Order: sequence, then C-alpha cells, then structure tokens
Amino acid sequence: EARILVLGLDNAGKTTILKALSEEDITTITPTQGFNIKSLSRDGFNLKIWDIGGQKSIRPYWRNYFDQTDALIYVIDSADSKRLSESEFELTELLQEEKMTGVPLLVFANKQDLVGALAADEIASTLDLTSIRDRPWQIQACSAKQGTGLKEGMEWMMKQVKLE
Amino acid sequence: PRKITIALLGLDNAGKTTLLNSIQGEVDRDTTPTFGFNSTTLNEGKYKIEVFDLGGGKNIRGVWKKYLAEVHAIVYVVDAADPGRFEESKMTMAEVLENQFMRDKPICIFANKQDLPTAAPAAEVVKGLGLATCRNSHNVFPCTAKMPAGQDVDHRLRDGLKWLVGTVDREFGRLDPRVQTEAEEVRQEEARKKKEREERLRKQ
Ligand SMILES: Nc1nc2c(ncn2[C@@H]2O[C@H](COP(=O)(O)OP(=O)(O)NP(=O)(O)O)[C@@H](O)[C@H]2O)c(=O)[nH]1
Ligand SMILES: Nc1nc2c(ncn2[C@@H]2O[C@H](COP(=O)(O)OP(=O)(O)NP(=O)(O)O)[C@@H](O)[C@H]2O)c(=O)[nH]1
Ligand SMILES: [Mg+2]
Ligand SMILES: [Mg+2]
Repeated sequence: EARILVLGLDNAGKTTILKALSEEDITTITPTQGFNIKSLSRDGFNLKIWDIGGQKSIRPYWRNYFDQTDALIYVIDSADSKRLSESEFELTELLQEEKMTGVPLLVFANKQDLVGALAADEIASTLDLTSIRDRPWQIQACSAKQGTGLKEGMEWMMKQVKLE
Repeated sequence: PRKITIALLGLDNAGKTTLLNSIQGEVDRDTTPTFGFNSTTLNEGKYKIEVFDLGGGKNIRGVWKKYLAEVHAIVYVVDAADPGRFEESKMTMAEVLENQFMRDKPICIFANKQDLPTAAPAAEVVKGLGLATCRNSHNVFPCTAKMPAGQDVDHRLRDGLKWLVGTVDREFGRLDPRVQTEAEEVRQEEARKKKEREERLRKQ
C-alpha cells in the first residue's frame, strides 16, 4: 500500500486526472470539498489517494493528510498565466514541510491541450524546481482532458515507490 | 574524502540513466525518459561523487544551464549507434561548453550502444562532435550500458569515470574553490529574484 498525496491550486485539474486514471467519466466535474478517497491498483500496489479541493480556504486543511506519504503529485494549470506564481508559493510551502522530507515529487503540467500552455522547462523554472537538491522529481507534461501524459507520470512515480 | 559534483548530459535516448544504473550494478532496471532531477552518490578511489541525472529532451534540456555552476565535470553520453543525431548532439554539447561556468572543466564522452550494428567507432564520434577544436579536456569511451541479461556490466563505464575523476583530481586545487564560490553566487540570485517574485503577490 502506498499513500499518495495529490495537491495543487483549485482548477488545476486534480480530480480530472484522478478520474482519468480511474477509467471514469470526466465530462461533468465539480470543484471539490471534503476529502474523498480514491483507490488505484497499480503494479501489485494499492494506492490510497485523497481527492481534495484546492481553494484557498481548503488549503490550510492540506497539512492534516501528510503522514507516511510515499509520493507527492502536484498539478499545475499550464495555460493559466497569472496564477503561476501563486502555484509556486504553495508548492514551496509544501516542500518545506517536514513530513515531505525525501518524498518523490511528480509535477503534472496539465492542460497541454490549451493554447498558451507552458513547456516542461519553463514550468520547472517559474516554479523554482531547478533549485531542488533534496528530492527526486519529474515534471510530466500532460492533458487530463485528452488522456495523454498520465500513464507516463504514474510510471515514473511507481518506480520511485517500489524502489522503497 | 573529497566530494565532487558531476552532471549527466547528452541528448535524450543516449542512455544516461541506464548507464547510471549499470555503473552501480543495478542491472535489471528498465528506464523511462527523464524530465527533471535525480541525485545519486558513487565512490571512486578517494573521491565521493554526486551525480545529477538530467533529461536531455528538447523540452527539458534548457534546464542544464541551471546546474553547471555546481559541477566539476560532465559525463556526456552519445548514442553512437544513431549518427543521424551527431550534429544535434554537437550543437548541444558546444552550447554547454560555451557556458561561462564550463571553463577549464573536463568532459568524459561515452560512445554508448556499441552492441548495435550501427555503432559508430569511437573515431567517428570524435569528428562528429568536433572535439579537435573543442576548448575542454576530453576523452571518449565506447561502451554498452545495456549488457545482455546475466552478464557483467561494461567495465568501460568505470574506466571513464576513473579518467574523469583522475582529471578533476589533477586540477582540484583551483577548480573546487572556484565551484564552491560560483555555485554560491548562482544560488543567491535564484533566491533573490524568487523573493521579488514571491512578495510581489503580497498584492491582496
Ligand atoms: N482544457 C483542459 N481542461 C482541463 C483539463 N483537465 C481538467 N480541465 C478542466 O479544468 C477545470 C477544473 O478541473 P478540476 O478537475 O475540477 O480541477 P481541480 O484541481 O479538481 N479543482 P478543485 O481543487 O476545486 O477540486 C474543469 O473545467 C476541468 O474539466 C485538461 O487537461 N485540459
Ligand atoms: N542496445 C542498447 N540500448 C541501450 C543501451 N543503453 C541504453 N539503451 C536503451 O536506450 C533507451 C534510452 O535509455 P535512457 O537511459 O532512458 O536514456 P536517457 O539518456 O536517460 N534518456 P533521457 O534523457 O530521456 O532520460 C532505452 O530503451 C535503453 O534501454 C545500450 O548500451 N545498448
Ligand atoms: Mg477537485
Ligand atoms: Mg534519463
């Protein structure tokens, strides 16, 4: 069993990804409140995921679900200009968190299907990922809307999980 | 025991990650493309080597520059069996060597995938990368990073590491204080224009 944390700004596409990986319908999706459990079976592991809202009032409740986290998935709206810096601050706050120590980081650079969508390398810079030395991380460009990138993101994540 | 820092560079599909696994004896791992950062510590002789494994894909390779100030040397990997890309690799390698923080630092080139019928000799790689007019100390090691199942790793992997370490070593005196200094400089500017970026959405 792996405890996988999935975070990011509201509207980034967390739930849409989680549902896409779950082979479910994504045509009508609602902003998320409360803490909804998702169970993914992948590589003989059972992944225990909380689907959580990323609205500003919900974010302080993120801290309560950090324990024995095996991997952190972080979702970005790649095409949403003004909110990029806000996303950075929140991820920074996360990586400063003590129970995130040495925890593998997967960044889903989501909505690559939108015109204006940043590439992996500029996301990596605007989010200050290239300063990191204390954890392994992937940025995986993806489109939850179109089902691209997701399997590749998880493939890397599952490698890091099974290594431990 | 001295610590030195090394970067794995080279185009995607060259075999950087696989070579990193093999040189540690981790044989039965398979690999996915790299789009980020991954540190690994090796030991050779009296040196402790930290190895940044980075991606070389078009959409991530522009990140390399962010690390060069922290390194003593480069392991540059080439798919010797894909001469169709020698020119791209050449440009890419030239651009690295023309970076300010690359002066006087050695390069260990691996001509990887020598198992494949199309494997170019270590000789044609030399011409292909324009190493004669290069401005850094270098050496080329043919190798097979992916040996067949149940066989020993290629010994040429550690030979190349050994040469790179030996070369850094012979010059450790002026290079290391240079690296400690320059890495600190880059670190503090990246921090400060983050601070500006950070409390410029104080905005309320
Ligand atoms: N164009 C595009 N839109 C996407 C993609 N993934 C999700 N969206 C859309 O982005 C919006 C927000 O998605 P959602 O999954 O709710 O994001 P969230 O992170 O779960 N939000 P919250 O934190 O409030 O629950 C929806 O319109 C959703 O369909 C994508 O890959 N491309
Ligand atoms: N025949 C053969 N294939 C090899 C050899 N070394 C690596 N490969 C194959 O080449 C492919 C790329 O390997 P990989 O290590 O991921 O390359 P990379 O340079 O790390 N790529 P990236 O920059 O995207 O992370 C893999 O399919 C790997 O198995 C080799 O010596 N011989
Ligand atoms: Mg949600
Ligand atoms: Mg790699």
